[PDB]
Amino acid sequence: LAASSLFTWDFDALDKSDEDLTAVCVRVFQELHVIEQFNIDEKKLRKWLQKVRTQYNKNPFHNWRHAVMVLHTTYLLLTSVATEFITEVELLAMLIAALSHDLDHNGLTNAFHINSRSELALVYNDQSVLENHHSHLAFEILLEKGCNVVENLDEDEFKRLRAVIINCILNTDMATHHTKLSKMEEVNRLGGFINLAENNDQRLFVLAVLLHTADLHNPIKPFESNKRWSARLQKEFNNQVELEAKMNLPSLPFMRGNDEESLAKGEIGFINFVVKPWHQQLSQAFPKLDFLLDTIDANLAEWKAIAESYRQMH
Ligand SMILES: [Mg+2]
Ligand SMILES: [Zn+2]
Repeated sequence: LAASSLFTWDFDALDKSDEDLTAVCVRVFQELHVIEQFNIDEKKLRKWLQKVRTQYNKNPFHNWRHAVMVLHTTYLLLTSVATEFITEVELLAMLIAALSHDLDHNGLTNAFHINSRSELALVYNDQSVLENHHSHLAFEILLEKGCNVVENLDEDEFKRLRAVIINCILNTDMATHHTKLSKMEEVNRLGGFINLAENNDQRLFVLAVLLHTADLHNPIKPFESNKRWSARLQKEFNNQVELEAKMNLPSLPFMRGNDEESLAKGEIGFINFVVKPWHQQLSQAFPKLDFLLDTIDANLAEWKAIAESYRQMH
């Protein structure tokens, strides 16, 4: 399949088999030339892709297909916006970070770990509990001898690659969303990003911004994809509500809704207060991405129509 046919904005891993998903991940490494750049052993790349997939759990949303969605979307974002400042090391780092960013997720939020006083919350002092666990596991898999995709990087390259993987995964925590939004507003106020290839700190910030954008792939896909994934996330929220009840823990109110009306109500709130203001800042810094505002508006209108037919049939 041609690259411009596989690498489009309508891709959804939901409709693919495990065999095809492994193939899609390989193609992403092929097209970005990171294999020949760092002499990646394809036996270790295939073993790493296998251990990452099996290290994901079978949740409705936070599963291996979500990780492939994030990688594929990250491929599109970097290809469209970052090809003229991202380094070869950072490009490989973003591939490992996208695929590993939700390793061992169990469908439970950080708040669950903090409220339940879980082992993970104790180890990580309630700070970005899930994301710290994902990143830690990412290197435990990556640094097994038979999976060392980055075995040929020298000392300084691996230090940069590791710092990029850590920072990007940690910044998928929604608790740092508004931190990155405020920095993004300040960047757009003085004209946008300049000399990104000279500024390793701000370029790393851009990468974190892009991985976070790719993580929120539901409102920027066709509405059929948006609906299926959002409903799978809603199932995780309702599942956590049930578990929190059995444990006699407090539950957040928006996780209790379990029908189509409350699903549309919630996604309209998520788009209007998280995704759309985010992509309005992203589009200013990167005008090549403002076509996603049209996808977000299209899905928003489609969600508003559903919530309208429920207002009517009172
Ligand atoms: Mg996550
Ligand atoms: Zn994620």
